[PDB]
Amino acid sequence: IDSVAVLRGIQKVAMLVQGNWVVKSDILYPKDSSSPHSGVPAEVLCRGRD
Amino acid sequence: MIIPVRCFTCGKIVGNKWEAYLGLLQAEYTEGDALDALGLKRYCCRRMLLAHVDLIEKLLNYAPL
Amino acid sequence: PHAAKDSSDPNELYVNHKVYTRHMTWIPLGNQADLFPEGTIRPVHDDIL
Ligand SMILES: [Zn+2]
Repeated sequence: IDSVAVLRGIQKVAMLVQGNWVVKSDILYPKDSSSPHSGVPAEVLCRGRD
Repeated sequence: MIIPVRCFTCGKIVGNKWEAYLGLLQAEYTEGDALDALGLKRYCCRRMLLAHVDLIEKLLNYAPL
Repeated sequence: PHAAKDSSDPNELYVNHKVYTRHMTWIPLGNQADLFPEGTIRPVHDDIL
């Protein structure tokens, strides 16, 4: 698989943190999901993870 | 359910230190040094605070409210 | 009445949600208010949950 293709695929679902790649927050927490411990909306979880 | 006020063996007031132990946990203090700083020399109070499970919030999550 | 939109922490979501022993109020009887000065009859630790 091409490195440019892998890069284009990962840049849309991950971010660069100290040279490493971390998945985006919205990918882990969809819009219809919620916190399994407190029940807060997914937007707040995404903001906190960001 | 909730942290008891008195210790079973001796009887030292320990319910007032539950929130302090939780704060020490949120901090970088470990269980051992946290219990040491809380002033618990004898192991009875250390066990009372360490083996305690916090279920009051789990029950309030089901409370009528 | 005034809290954040999320307010995931109960400390900010609710008020007086932890009934500490400091809420106890000593009600004098007869001449006990005159016998004991204010502040003497109170919980010892004042922080027992
Ligand atoms: Zn004890």
